[PDB]
Amino acid sequence: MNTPKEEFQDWPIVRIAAHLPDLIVYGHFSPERPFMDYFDGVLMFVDISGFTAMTEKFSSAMYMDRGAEQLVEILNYHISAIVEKVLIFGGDILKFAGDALLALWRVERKQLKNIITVVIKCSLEIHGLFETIRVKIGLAAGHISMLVFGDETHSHFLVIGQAVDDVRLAQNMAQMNDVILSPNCWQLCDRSMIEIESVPDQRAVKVNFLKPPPNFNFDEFFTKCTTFMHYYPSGEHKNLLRLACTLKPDPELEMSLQKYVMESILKQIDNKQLQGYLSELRPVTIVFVNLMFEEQDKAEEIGPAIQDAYMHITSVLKIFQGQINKVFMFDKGCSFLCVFGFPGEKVPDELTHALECAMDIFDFCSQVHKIQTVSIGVASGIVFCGIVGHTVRHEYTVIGQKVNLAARMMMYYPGIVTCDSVTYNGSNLPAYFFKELPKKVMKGVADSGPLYQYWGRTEKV
Amino acid sequence: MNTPKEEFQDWPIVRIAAHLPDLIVYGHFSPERPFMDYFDGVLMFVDISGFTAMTEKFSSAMYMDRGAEQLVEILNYHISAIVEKVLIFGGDILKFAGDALLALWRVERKQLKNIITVVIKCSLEIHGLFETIRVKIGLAAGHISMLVFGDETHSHFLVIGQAVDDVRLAQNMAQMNDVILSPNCWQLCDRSMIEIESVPDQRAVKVNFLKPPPNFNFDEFFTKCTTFMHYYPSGEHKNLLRLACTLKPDPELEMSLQKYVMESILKQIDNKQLQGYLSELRPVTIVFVNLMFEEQDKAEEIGPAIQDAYMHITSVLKIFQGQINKVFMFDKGCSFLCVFGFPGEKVPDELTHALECAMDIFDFCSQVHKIQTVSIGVASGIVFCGIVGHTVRHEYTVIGQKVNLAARMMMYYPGIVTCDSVTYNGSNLPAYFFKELPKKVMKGVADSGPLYQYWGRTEKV
Amino acid sequence: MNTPKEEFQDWPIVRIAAHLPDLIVYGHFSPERPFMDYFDGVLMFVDISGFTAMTEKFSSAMYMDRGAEQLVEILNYHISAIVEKVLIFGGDILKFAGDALLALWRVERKQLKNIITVVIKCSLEIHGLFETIRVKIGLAAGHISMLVFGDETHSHFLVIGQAVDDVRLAQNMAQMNDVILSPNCWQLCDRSMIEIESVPDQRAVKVNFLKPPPNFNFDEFFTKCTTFMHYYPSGEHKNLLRLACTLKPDPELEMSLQKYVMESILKQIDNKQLQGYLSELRPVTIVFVNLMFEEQDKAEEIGPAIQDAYMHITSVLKIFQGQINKVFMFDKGCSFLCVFGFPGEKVPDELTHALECAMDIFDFCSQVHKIQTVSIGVASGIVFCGIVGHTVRHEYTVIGQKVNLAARMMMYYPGIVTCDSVTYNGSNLPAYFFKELPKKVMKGVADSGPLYQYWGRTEKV
Ligand SMILES: O=S([O-])[O-]
Ligand SMILES: O=S([O-])[O-]
Ligand SMILES: O=S([O-])[O-]
Repeated sequence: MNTPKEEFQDWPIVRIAAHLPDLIVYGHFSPERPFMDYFDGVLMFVDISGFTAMTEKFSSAMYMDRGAEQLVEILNYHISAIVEKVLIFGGDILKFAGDALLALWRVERKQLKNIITVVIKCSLEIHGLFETIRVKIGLAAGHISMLVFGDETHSHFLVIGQAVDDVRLAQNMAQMNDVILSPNCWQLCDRSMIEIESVPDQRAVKVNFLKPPPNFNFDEFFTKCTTFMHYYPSGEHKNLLRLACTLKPDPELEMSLQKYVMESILKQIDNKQLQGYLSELRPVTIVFVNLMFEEQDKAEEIGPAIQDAYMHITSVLKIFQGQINKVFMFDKGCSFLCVFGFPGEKVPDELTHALECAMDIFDFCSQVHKIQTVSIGVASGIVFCGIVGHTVRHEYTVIGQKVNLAARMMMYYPGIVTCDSVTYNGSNLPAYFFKELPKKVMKGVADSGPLYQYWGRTEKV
Repeated sequence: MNTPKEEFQDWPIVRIAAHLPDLIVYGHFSPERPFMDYFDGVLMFVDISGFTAMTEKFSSAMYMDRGAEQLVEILNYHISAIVEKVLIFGGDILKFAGDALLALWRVERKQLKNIITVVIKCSLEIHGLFETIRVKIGLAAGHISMLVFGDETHSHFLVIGQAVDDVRLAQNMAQMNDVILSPNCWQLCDRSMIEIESVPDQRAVKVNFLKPPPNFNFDEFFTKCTTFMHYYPSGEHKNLLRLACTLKPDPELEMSLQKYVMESILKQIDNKQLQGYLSELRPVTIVFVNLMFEEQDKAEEIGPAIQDAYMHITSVLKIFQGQINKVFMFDKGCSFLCVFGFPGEKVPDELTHALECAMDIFDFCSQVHKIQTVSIGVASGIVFCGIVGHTVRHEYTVIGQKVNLAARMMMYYPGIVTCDSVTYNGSNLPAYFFKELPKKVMKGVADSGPLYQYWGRTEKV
Repeated sequence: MNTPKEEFQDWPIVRIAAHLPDLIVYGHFSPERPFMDYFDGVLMFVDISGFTAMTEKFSSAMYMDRGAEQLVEILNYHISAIVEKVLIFGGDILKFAGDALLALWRVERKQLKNIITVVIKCSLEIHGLFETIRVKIGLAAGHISMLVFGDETHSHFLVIGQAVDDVRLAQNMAQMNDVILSPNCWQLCDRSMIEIESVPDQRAVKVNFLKPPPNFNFDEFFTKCTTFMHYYPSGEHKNLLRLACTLKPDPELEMSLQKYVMESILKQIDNKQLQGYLSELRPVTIVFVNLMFEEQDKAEEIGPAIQDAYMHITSVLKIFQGQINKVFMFDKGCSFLCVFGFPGEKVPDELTHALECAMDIFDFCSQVHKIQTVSIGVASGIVFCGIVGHTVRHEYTVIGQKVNLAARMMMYYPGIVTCDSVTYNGSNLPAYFFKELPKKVMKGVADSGPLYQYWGRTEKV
């Protein structure tokens, strides 16, 4: 009796799970919104802005109308390598976003110390890929909250808390090729493994060297650390980068997981759209919404507020097929990256509509309990869209100078709706609906062009 | 000198052969129609109505517009496992159809006894997959006729005879998890292998246990039985589930095999249509044609009649791009499952046309020599369409309550053209073209709604 | 720590490299045009006209509208096998074209003798595939020039010189199953390896037998010959048919290589078009341009002329989306195979436009320095288009009686623009714009139909 080999199982549920972390795939939590949960872990934030800064290079005429295709190929080639390192070291890639990848090693409290060693080694081996288009790494550790929000058809998640705030602060201190540890990470780590130095005006530290004790053996140590890693591929599945590659059809699980993935990605997954259709340089309008809270580390306070904001945003976006591309925590606040124009969702008057939707969002969110400040940046132009990452772990992402610009406008012009010159000029709304703003030098931004506040239709706000 | 490994050979002829049994793939018979041939074998009929009854579940709004995709994924996951068992035990899957899969082990007469043992073991291991959405299994053995019918562009086949009648009768007696043997199967089997019980008012038996003799070794026995299995993958190809996976380009063979496969499937096979385009919940009209004969086990009588009917049906269907999805033998008669509306073949007025085509078919077939009764059921609504089965052995199939309803209408209202309320109401043909029928309780049917006879345009028929 | 296996790397750059020889893939030469380089090597020309003559068979109604699909499947099945032999013997397939495949083993001068032995063995093993739709093989050796020409967006290459002239002359002497050596090949070869015979009225020879010395071991000999083969897959990559399968993303390399590949192929490569869309029987107009030179073995003379001609041709073709499918050296001259109508590039009035473009090309090229004669053949009808060859090495190709006819018209009616009857009749240009020509018997052509000169719009040329 023959024994044929199992076939490569490429079911829709597997393909959906490539777009999600294990935190969600194996999360099994209530469908109630908001949902909050609490754990401990180590975070790694890998600043890949040096790669995504290539969007400019690839809009050159030199690329003969295949800039987007070339961009996605070269980005994925480098980002894949980072993803593989994270996964082989036992990490969960949470999100690709804010010109960064964020990864998590969730463990019980007692194991944070040893897991920090693992993550430092991983970090150093990531830097190792690119010796000779480099990255900066921040590490944090400690208490982490998770929030899941959404409605009956769509779900989003966020991780929150001081360790999350810390990991971005750490990464912002890093220079290229650095690994920076948060103060708490440094307090919790195995100091015998590493040589550090002080970072001026900061309690964060820089790892100069991982130099373990004489009798240390990393592979044996790692094996010990895998006892605490629930989903590390093992046994018959030790050849797989993710256990999620083994997922079998389960309609109730797939119904829950598809809520995290945009409809046009699901169309591709279902082989009802060409696999290359979403890689494009396309004109869009970015509406970047920032919500600041009194206290942004307290999920129990900020979770209902985000949920209420989300319900309104989604209703407003529905009317114009705008989409939410990403939600993430910034140093200050919860940010929604909304896009008007992307998977063939491109209505005419996208600009006047974008500004009107921004104002609606601004007015509603400003009256939500516990939301202290709302800030919205609106920028329009060519952006790269595509599925970025590894075959086994990837996400649809939008990258470009106008993305960056809308993000910086919402941070440098807080409490108002701002727009760029493309949007202002294109809108053909009357000019007294705007205010011309002072020029600010914004980290990452070369020549803003004139920026404007969208004051709105009436003098008396 | 290097020796690179043969590549995965995924030629069009291989892809076409996935849709056909070995009976046809390796049949090499004349292109003359009808064609009849005669052999012996063991049949297994696996009632998968418990899986296909899930079409209802998947039309819920809960499935957010991906019901068809979810349905095909979960069906294929379970049906694949059944198919693999059949193939590894040396069976030929003949058809997926009538909420069942039918499989054949063709052998010389002297080996029927030992092959029945093989098939009983297979049957028990199929039940084993689903312990903890179960199936019922009928087995028959004996003389089997095959009929191939069609024209210059299209071919269809049927297996016929008492063993075929028996295998459906056996399966209809089974409860869930049962294996029922036909009277002849029980007469021909190795009684020392099994413990049976009587089935009330029947000469069929139920297998309680396969309990072989003390010195029996199934793997050694199976190896002996493979001497008689012409196409069992072996040697260099012992890792393949089907020898047909090894087929090489051969234009004369491909011309013959493509005649069995619908044009829209061939479009997919030729990579000229997306691989997911045929998985859909779509509105159609089912026209289910049953032809009863004096004697339905005699291919030499019924073969010309079916051929003549087929020639007329196809001409009538051509005019409205209706398609024949399946042809199969029922307890009573040869049934044609015709569909109006499926691979983007959807003409307007599908309902008046469907009724007019049914009447045409009814009038012509009623005058065909040896056709004793014609019965036609017409039902319209949402049905699941898709390629169902294993990668290596699968078929386009239509599944749904309206399929079931049209099938039961043709059996419970013999000798007439009947239609459901959707069809009657939608047609906007005058009401005196119909007769409102008595309500019958039909096994498998919950609330028919009012049913109608299509009497036709004139009072005097 | 797990070690997952590298995935099958199917990047766009790899897929582009399948369409090109190693000569270009690893060429790294200046982007300046024309570019010329000089080397030595052995050439093999494999006449596959016996396969491509099947286009006629596959336009039969017997193939039910899948002639093109069946043709490409059967062609690729046989041509793949030839390609694998060439590659495993260390050859570089340069082009698929002129009903032939051309391959090159580039080596330093001192190794030509031993490499000829390798190529003769390869040739004999190619014939071996088809014992029991056969091929003819010519071999040449010696000095070879390469020319690369084009503009900022498109590139083409040619190999030139007496060895190239020789390899076609050798192949034209061959009968089926023959291997014919050019005079220089025979002068340079290891005469102890082979038994030859004279070819009447020729200094070329026919290989009767490869009968090496008593102590000869081909595998050991081949291993020695691989020292001189720069890109022979080896070591960790000894399982690959081409090193080019290992190419990694590199935007500057991909920008250079995509210039050799038509835009519609790049669309497929980018998964923005179905993989089967370019296999078709379609009506087109072939415009076959031949340019003859005083001295066609001297790249330094003919290279600027070809470049100047190319610049004009491309400008003329642009206006009507005509494409250049192939450029190659014929016994006499440089030929451009231009096509009007192929990857959905089909403008109305294709015929009057084709004739007007031919005349433009004829008038311009006739005034180019060093171009001695221009001849253009114009023929219109159904042709097979598709990607032909092996997965790892293949090219878009057009095949058909009208291709053949336009090629023979340009050779048998030199110095003029000629067209077939389909073109003349269809154009609805006045009849005095043409001259009806004497009938010539053209090798390969059965019934021309009447042929015409396109004299043009005025009496006085
Ligand atoms: O989920 S992280 O963007 O706050
Ligand atoms: O071929 S079986 O449906 O009678
Ligand atoms: O490149 S060969 O056609 O002269």
